[PDB]
Amino acid sequence: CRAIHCPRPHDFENGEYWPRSPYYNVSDEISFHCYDGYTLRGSANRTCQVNGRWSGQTAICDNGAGYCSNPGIPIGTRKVGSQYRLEDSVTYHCSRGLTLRGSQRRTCQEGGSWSGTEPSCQDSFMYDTPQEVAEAFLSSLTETIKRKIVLDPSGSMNIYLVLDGSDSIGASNFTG
Amino acid sequence: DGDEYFIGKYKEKDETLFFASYGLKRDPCQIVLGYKCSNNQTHFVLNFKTNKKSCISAIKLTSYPKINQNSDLTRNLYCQTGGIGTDNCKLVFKKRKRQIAANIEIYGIPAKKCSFKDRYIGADPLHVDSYGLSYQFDQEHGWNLERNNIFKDTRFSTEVFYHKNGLFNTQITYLAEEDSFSEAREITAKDIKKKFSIILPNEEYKRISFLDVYWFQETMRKKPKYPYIHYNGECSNENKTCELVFDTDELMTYALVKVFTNPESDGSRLKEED
Ligand SMILES: *[C@@H]1O[C@H](CO)[C@@H](O[C@@H]2O[C@H](CO)[C@@H](O[C@@H]3O[C@H](CO)[C@@H](O)[C@H](O)[C@@H]3O)[C@H](O)[C@H]2NC(C)=O)[C@H](O)[C@H]1NC(C)=O
Ligand SMILES: *[C@@H]1O[C@H](CO)[C@@H](O[C@@H]2O[C@H](CO)[C@@H](O[C@@H]3O[C@H](CO)[C@@H](O)[C@H](O)[C@@H]3O)[C@H](O)[C@H]2NC(C)=O)[C@H](O)[C@H]1NC(C)=O
Ligand SMILES: *[C@@H]1O[C@H](CO[C@@H]2O[C@H](CO)[C@@H](O[C@@H]3O[C@H](CO)[C@@H](O)[C@H](O)[C@@H]3O)[C@H](O)[C@H]2NC(C)=O)[C@@H](O)[C@H](O)[C@H]1NC(C)=O
Ligand SMILES: *[C@@H]1O[C@H](CO)[C@@H](O)[C@H](O)[C@H]1NC(C)=O
Ligand SMILES: *[C@@H]1O[C@H](CO)[C@@H](O)[C@H](O)[C@H]1NC(C)=O
Repeated sequence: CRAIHCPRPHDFENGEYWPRSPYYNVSDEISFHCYDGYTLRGSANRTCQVNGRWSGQTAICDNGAGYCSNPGIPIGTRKVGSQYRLEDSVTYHCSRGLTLRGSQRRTCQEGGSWSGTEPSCQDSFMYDTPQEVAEAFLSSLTETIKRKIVLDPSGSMNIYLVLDGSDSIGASNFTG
Repeated sequence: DGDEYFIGKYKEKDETLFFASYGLKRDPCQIVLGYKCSNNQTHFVLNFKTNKKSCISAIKLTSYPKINQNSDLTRNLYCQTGGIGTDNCKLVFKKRKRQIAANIEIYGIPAKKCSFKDRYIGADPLHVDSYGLSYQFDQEHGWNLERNNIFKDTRFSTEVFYHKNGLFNTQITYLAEEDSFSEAREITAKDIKKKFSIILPNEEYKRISFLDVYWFQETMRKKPKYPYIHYNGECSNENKTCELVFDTDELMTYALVKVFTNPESDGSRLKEED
């Protein structure tokens, strides 16, 4: 069982990160700095905890001269496609040992957004803590005010709860 | 076709302050020519400000795709700070899950002749008000009537408040058919304070019978706090000059007043109601 290290930035376009190391330890901190004329969006001071992800939002340097904005270049994932106009798509993929979770390709929408979720580089040991899972489930399912689940007027919703009877646990009638 | 939301009156002989297309699903916008945004699920705010010697005259926002909802049920566009007649306003518009794009054009006119008397009056104001709607009367007493096709609100008894195309409108109190329109007055931004009054002639053929007020005001919320407009004293035949004071919870930006005169009027108008 190997010591917990932290994914190295496969690239940080239009800026720099301080410091640069072949591998990052636990609780190591990086300062993300932008070049001139590029505005930062995300966490600059980022330290990555025992979960394996850096604290805060991904740091992006943007110039703001397109239809949609820079989707960011997450840590360990490298971006192909510098065109941010409409109908333009970018590709994301991970380095050795990392698996991509998100959108393999994001296409700029006519609303001004990208079609899909922000990709990330994940490993086998990494797990999502229950608290952020609940937060994301609430954010996706509900609308913050408190919170509420709105629907179309004079309309209802349907839920399809699907379980797996695989030969892994399947014990005592789905205990829990 | 698109959903067109209007603040003020369009003029064909003027120029536009700027024109930009905004992706409402972008987070955040693109700062075009140096103007800031604030975009949320339920709100879109443009902190526009111009560097020219001119005053804003109108604002028009076109939302796509077109969604079949009446625009007179509630209010969508409003300049939170400033407004029409100023050089800058914090323009707030509330979005929907279907609207994904917007196209904002803003018009300004030279600050020298910064007046709106030439566009809110029309050809014949006798039958048609500023809203462009015809006047309707009742034969019970030969007086005016009420309209129920726009956004209205009430606070106290016999209080009239109308909101259409960014215009806030009130009538004090009622108008007869035989009355003849005399003239109108305007109030500029430089003459506007927290509290102010007016003086009007009330002699010979200039006997005051009915007044109407149209204005542009700011909001601190989606639901506005209407100004407390009340008449002071009695506009009787003895006092030659009648006056009216205004008390404002929120600062006004523009004010227009129309004067209706009838020598045969008794100076008081109120229905047989309690
Ligand atoms: C980040 O963490 C690593 C590992 O925790 C630090 O490496 C330090 O030096 C060696 C080189 O890998 C580590 O390995 C061990 O060193 C002993 C000598 O004490 C040697 O017999 C073996 O090579 C053994 O594997 C060592 O654990 C580690 N030092 C300490 C105190 O744990 C590295 O310095 C950390 N910082 C950076 C910027 O990399
Ligand atoms: C969605 O985003 C919009 C902005 O795009 C949020 O509207 C803004 O909400 C803040 C806080 O509720 C308002 O600030 C207020 O400022 C006054 C100034 O004195 C202060 O007294 C209040 O206590 C409050 O802090 C701000 O005015 C408001 N802007 C507009 C244009 O309405 C909205 O709250 C967001 N909705 C969320 C996060 O659910
Ligand atoms: C035309 O004027 C009407 C009278 O003016 C108001 O009332 C008095 C006079 O009746 C004015 O002077 C006051 O007189 C008091 C004695 O009765 C003094 O004690 C007092 O200090 C003051 O000098 C007064 O200034 C004036 N205003 C008010 C608020 O009282 C008025 O009744 C009519 O409404 C007005 N016509 C209009 C406004 O159309
Ligand atoms: C980031 O951290 C460094 C030291 O850890 C600090 O000097 C700097 O001000 C921080 N940047 C911020 C808070 O934006
Ligand atoms: C699981 O359920 C079946 C029938 O529903 C029952 O026969 C069995 O005893 C249950 N297992 C338990 C209680 O551990």
